[PDB]
Amino acid sequence: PIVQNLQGQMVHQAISPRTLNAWVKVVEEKAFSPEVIPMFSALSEGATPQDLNTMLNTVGGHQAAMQMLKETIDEEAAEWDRLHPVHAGPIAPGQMREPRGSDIAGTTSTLQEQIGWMTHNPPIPVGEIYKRWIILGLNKIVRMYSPTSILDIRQGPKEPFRDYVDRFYKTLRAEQASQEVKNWMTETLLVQNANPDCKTILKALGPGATLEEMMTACQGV
Amino acid sequence: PIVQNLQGQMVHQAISPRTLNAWVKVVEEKAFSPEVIPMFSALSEGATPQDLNTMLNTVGGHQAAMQMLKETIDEEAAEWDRLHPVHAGPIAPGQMREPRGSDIAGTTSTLQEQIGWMTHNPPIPVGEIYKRWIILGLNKIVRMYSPTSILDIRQGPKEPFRDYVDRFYKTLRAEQASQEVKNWMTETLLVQNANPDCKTILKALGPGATLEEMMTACQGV
Amino acid sequence: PIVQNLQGQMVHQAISPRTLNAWVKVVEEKAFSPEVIPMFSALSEGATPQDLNTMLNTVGGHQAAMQMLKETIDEEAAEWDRLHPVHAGPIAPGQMREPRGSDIAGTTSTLQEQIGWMTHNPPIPVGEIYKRWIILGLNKIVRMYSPTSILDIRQGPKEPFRDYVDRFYKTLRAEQASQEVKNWMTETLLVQNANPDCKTILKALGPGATLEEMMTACQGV
Amino acid sequence: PIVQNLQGQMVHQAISPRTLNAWVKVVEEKAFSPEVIPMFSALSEGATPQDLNTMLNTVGGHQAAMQMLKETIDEEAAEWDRLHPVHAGPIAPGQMREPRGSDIAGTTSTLQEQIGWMTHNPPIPVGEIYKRWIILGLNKIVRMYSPTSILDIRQGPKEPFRDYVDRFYKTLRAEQASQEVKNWMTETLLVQNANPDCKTILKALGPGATLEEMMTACQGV
Amino acid sequence: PIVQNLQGQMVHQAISPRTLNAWVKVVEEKAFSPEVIPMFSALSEGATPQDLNTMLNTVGGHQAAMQMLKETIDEEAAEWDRLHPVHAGPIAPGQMREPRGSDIAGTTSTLQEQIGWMTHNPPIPVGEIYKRWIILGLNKIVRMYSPTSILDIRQGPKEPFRDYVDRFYKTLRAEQASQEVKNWMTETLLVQNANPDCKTILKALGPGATLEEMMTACQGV
Amino acid sequence: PIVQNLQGQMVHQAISPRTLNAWVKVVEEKAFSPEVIPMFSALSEGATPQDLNTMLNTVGGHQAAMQMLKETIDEEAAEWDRLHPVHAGPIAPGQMREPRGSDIAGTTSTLQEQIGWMTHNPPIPVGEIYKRWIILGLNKIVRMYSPTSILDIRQGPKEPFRDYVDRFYKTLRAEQASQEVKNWMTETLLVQNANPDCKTILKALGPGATLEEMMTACQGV
Ligand SMILES: Cc1[nH]c2ccccc2c1CC(=O)N[C@@H](Cc1ccccc1)C(=O)N(C)c1ccccc1
Ligand SMILES: Cc1[nH]c2ccccc2c1CC(=O)N[C@@H](Cc1ccccc1)C(=O)N(C)c1ccccc1
Ligand SMILES: Cc1[nH]c2ccccc2c1CC(=O)N[C@@H](Cc1ccccc1)C(=O)N(C)c1ccccc1
Ligand SMILES: Cc1[nH]c2ccccc2c1CC(=O)N[C@@H](Cc1ccccc1)C(=O)N(C)c1ccccc1
Ligand SMILES: Cc1[nH]c2ccccc2c1CC(=O)N[C@@H](Cc1ccccc1)C(=O)N(C)c1ccccc1
Ligand SMILES: Cc1[nH]c2ccccc2c1CC(=O)N[C@@H](Cc1ccccc1)C(=O)N(C)c1ccccc1
Repeated sequence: PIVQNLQGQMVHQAISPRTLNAWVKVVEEKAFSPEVIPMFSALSEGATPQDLNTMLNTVGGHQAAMQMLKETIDEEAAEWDRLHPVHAGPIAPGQMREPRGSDIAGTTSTLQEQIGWMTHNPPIPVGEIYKRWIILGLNKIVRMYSPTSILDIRQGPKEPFRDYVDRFYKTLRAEQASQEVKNWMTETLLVQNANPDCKTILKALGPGATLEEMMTACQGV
Repeated sequence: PIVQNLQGQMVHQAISPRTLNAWVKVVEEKAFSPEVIPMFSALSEGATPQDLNTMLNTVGGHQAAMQMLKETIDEEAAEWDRLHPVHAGPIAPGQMREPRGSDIAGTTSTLQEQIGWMTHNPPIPVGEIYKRWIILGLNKIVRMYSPTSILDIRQGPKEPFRDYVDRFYKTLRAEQASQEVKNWMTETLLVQNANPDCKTILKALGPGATLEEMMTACQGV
Repeated sequence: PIVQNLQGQMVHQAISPRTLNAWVKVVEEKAFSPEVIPMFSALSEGATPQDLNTMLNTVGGHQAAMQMLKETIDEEAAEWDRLHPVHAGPIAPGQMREPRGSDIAGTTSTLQEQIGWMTHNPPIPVGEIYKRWIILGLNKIVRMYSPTSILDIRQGPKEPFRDYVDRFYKTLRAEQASQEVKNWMTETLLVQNANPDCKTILKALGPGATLEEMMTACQGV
Repeated sequence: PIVQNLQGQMVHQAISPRTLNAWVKVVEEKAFSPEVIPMFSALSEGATPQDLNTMLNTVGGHQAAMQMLKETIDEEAAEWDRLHPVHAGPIAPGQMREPRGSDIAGTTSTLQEQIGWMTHNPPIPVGEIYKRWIILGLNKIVRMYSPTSILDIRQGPKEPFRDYVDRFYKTLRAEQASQEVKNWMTETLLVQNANPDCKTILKALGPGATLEEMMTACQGV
Repeated sequence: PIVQNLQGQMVHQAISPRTLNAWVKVVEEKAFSPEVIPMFSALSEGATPQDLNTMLNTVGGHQAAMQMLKETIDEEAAEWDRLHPVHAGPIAPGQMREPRGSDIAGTTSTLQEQIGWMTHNPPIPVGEIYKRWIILGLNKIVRMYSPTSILDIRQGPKEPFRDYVDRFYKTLRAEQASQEVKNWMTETLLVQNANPDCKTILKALGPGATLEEMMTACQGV
Repeated sequence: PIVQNLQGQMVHQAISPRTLNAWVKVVEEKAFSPEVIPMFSALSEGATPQDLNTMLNTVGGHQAAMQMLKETIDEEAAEWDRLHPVHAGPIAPGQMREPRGSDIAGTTSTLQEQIGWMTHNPPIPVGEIYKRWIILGLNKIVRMYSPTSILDIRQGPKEPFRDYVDRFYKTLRAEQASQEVKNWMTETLLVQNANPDCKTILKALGPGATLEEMMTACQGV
């Protein structure tokens, strides 16, 4: 991450061992379950692209995912370059160059250049921009390693409603969908794919009911 | 959370890895037992809505609960909007907008906007307001995942009184009730649902006795 | 707890995750053995009543005890109110009210009010006053969950003296007694309830002997 | 590592116990898998050559590797000496000497000399230079303890594509290759060495496809 | 422990949870082996008598020892009182009283009084004085729970010399003895109680030999 | 260790619980393997002789070693005294005495005296001098508890070369030898004591080959 030093200057903070071990443990234990993302985001708050790279490099295994991640990073780095053309020429002495997509991703930029941009007034938030891309890739990975689709989730004959909902929202959390699509999957699927005895009750509760109500209503069978 | 920096400015504090791992462990180990709430409250002291969101996002599983939580958040966000109408128009340059319910819940607001409100003089405590709502939802969850009601708690024939009381107060802690309702459940149920041998003794101690006294009095059988 | 900020002002310190997890572990592992009290006292040093409440709320189980604890808190809160009558009227604008027993216990007081009192010049140490009450209740709990009395502790025929003493002082630590009563239990019981072979020796050492001496003297049989 | 003290002066920071234990655990658990490198780099940020030496010295076992490491360090130290000839003579009183390769590697230099160079204006970044060499050696070790070559990686008849890719990129991460060579191994091998059923599909997707697409396309068989 | 605050004043530092848990673990795991003492001393550096009391109170079990500890504390507190008579009278308003033995042991003194003495110019180091007494008691305990005497340590027929020495110095570390007595036990016992084959060799090495030499000399049989 | 306080003065830093527990764990788990030394050195950076003593005192067991350690300390303390004669006389009021060997080892010196010397301008680095001696003893211990000599290390008929080298360098790390002696053991033994099939190959590589090359060359059999 980054802080201002004793005096005026602005210095890099080494990522702690705890922050590191935590990120590695998350991944060993949770693979690419959705909750990994928040965790990465949390553990990376204030990060430079180096740091972010570091963090990603500390994962062993999941290299298929990691390659998808790079391709997503790449995809975005191109789009950045296209929206912000740079001017290759005489870079005015000790004066800051404009970052390219590769400079944001850390491949063509130093830590010192990175800090430089991040603490500029006004700042170029290269860490956050790189972070946004990384999370994009992380979503994709999450979808890809979701073993089931929302359409394959039906309540079991003898499955309490609470657990169907659990499985449904869990599955739903791991989908490619805008918010509007998830909403739609909910409105269409949740009641439809409930089992017969509970489905009848819920049809009767009508479309304005809360989940608390739905669960209450299917409690007794 | 939030602190004032080296100099005048007011900066975000990343939630630590310990605070994170602790919240995740709590939930893996305790599901939605009542004590989870304090723990969440403690681990979240000083939090911005982002942070709170982060914390909630780091839980995998319990997605039925988490959906109830959102609906409760939503319910409250509406009520806020209704009690505080905002004026959509020209937001005066670099000047702070009034938060909506969605801005409090973090969905339509940035961290920078959030800090802004939290450290304003006089402040809009958006973290505490969002926290209050989240705890509301957390109570509801707690009730919903309580597998037994206070009325189903009777002392076993051969159950020491100490343990009946344990089960009764534990059950009672997980109920929807104002303080006045819990009091009432106590005054009506605790002695009534004690087993015969202990019940006689307690009727004889009379209604002003403490629990220490009650336990003392049923010690010997 | 509480500290003075960067500048002049006096701010709340969130109780750490370590302090929290430690208190929870203590109780899971030790129930209400005497040593729990020091531990609570240590983990709570500098605490506001909120914090103390937090800590107590984080224990799941032991709810019979916790109810005794509240009754003891209540008992004390009444006594406080009786010794310090407050004047209900126009609370002079932004000026500090006198705390009631409920304000000390945290039920009718905010954190901000609490800090206010704790850092007043001269201060009202509401945390320490609430702490003293809580420890009182904690003693009572300790006595109540002590499964044996000092009078039931006799040295086994083939029990080395060292271990009898261990059991005796352990039992003695968990009693309701002033210091003078414990002293008395010692002077009357320890030698009397030793087994015959060791008892004879100790009668011969006479009443001024130390425990080191007593143990030395019963070493050889 | 290094920080500026209370006042003007610039002082050494002891490497923490956590940073140490973490590095030792990494190696016990992961031997010389690629991810070890980032970890070492992370745990060593800001390090003086002493510290780096310390860290390396704390590994027991892997002494064949460690000897390769020294030889690589040595190789580099020579190259440094050759590119930067020093002038042996009267070292001007309390004035800084130019570092040799051995002074960078820590063998002929003190901590005080090391700090001196690192915080000079303009600085001689001896820690980073030594770090770069150490990582070079660490790469070599990584290659040497890679038990399989990229050419020996073929998808199993009944191996989902996802896992072949995993094994391929993992193997590829542990190779001696410029970026251009890895690219080349990819373009030549990945599709070629896929199993027949998946290979046909991928030939049909054509050379511009992403891995996400490739995995999508071989999903269904 | 104790530190000077933000501004001029001198404030108490709560003993950390780590320092606490560490002391409790030491004792659960090591009982009263000699090394416990250093550990206690280390964990208690800078402590007030409250803190020290706290630490001692956090041990459950070993109550026979703990009672010996109090008697030793008591013994010393008396001796202090006798060497430093106090003058009971009008304690000059807000002016510091002279500590008694009970004030040093914490029983008749507050934390505020304790800090007061510890940071006085010139200081009364009540923590160190109480610490010295506590360690005295701790030595005694150590001796008392040493199950074997230095005279009972003979090298086994087939016991390598290294291990005899280990057992001998370990036993010797747990004895009541001035330095001069330990020296004497060494000079008299170590060689004498070695087994015949090794004893002959050592007699021949003569009285100026080091242990390194002794071990070298008995290596080969 | 040591730091300058809030204001001008220079104060002792208690060794942390983590630094302590870490040193104890190292030794329980690793006995006197070579890597223990770095670890001790790392964990002790900035230490006063008290602290160092503390650390050594916290090890239980290994008392034969610890006695060798003292003798080595003693040996060195004598040599110091002989090279720096002190003048016993009127020690000029509140003025610093010259340290003896016993004052460096901590036996005749206080912490306050120790800090005094360490922070003097110009300083007497008593911690580093004592540390150097302790490490000397630690080397000796390491040699003594090395169960095998470099001459007894031959490659197994069916032992990959990598593992022979591992065993050889590991053994070599635990020897009494100047750098020049180790070099010599290498040049003479490593190839000579390799097994026949690998030995022939290595003779053919010639004396300038690296270990990387040697391992490469014996890879294939
Ligand atoms: C955890 C989760 N499950 C989902 C299933 C489908 C789609 C999204 C999700 C999410 C992420 C998810 O939406 N998380 C919430 C935070 C949150 C988590 C858990 C309970 C309540 C609030 C979030 O990030 N935001 C901004 C948010 C905050 C309030 C209301 C709605 C959204
Ligand atoms: C822990 C608990 N069990 C209950 C059962 C029924 C209703 C509520 C509860 C509670 C929460 C509960 O009431 N917790 C207490 C704190 C507390 C916890 C444990 C012992 C003593 C004090 C609390 O939050 N407040 C403000 C409080 C403080 C003093 C007296 C009464 C209330
Ligand atoms: C630990 C313990 N066991 C008891 C048995 C009967 C009554 C009380 C106790 C106690 C608490 C107990 O008395 N603890 C001691 C601290 C202590 C603990 C252990 C050894 C020495 C000193 C204490 O709090 N104080 C103020 C104290 C200090 C010195 C002398 C006497 C009392
Ligand atoms: C982790 C990994 N696997 C490889 C296989 C072949 C070659 C190299 C590697 C690497 C290291 C690897 O390339 N790591 C990445 C960081 C990274 C790791 C994981 C996912 C995305 C980005 C890196 O260090 N840099 C500078 C980088 C950043 C963005 C794009 C490309 C490279
Ligand atoms: C650890 C130990 N074992 C003993 C056996 C008999 C008597 C005493 C002991 C001790 C304590 C013991 O003497 N510990 C040493 C520290 C120490 C520990 C281990 C190795 C070297 C130095 C100590 O405290 N001091 C002041 C000391 C320092 C140098 C030389 C001699 C004494
Ligand atoms: C770890 C080790 N194994 C040995 C075997 C024989 C003799 C010595 C050793 C050592 C200690 C050893 O030499 N450690 C190295 C640090 C080190 C450790 C591991 C790999 C590379 C560099 C060291 O302390 N120094 C000053 C050093 C630094 C660079 C080159 C040569 C020496």
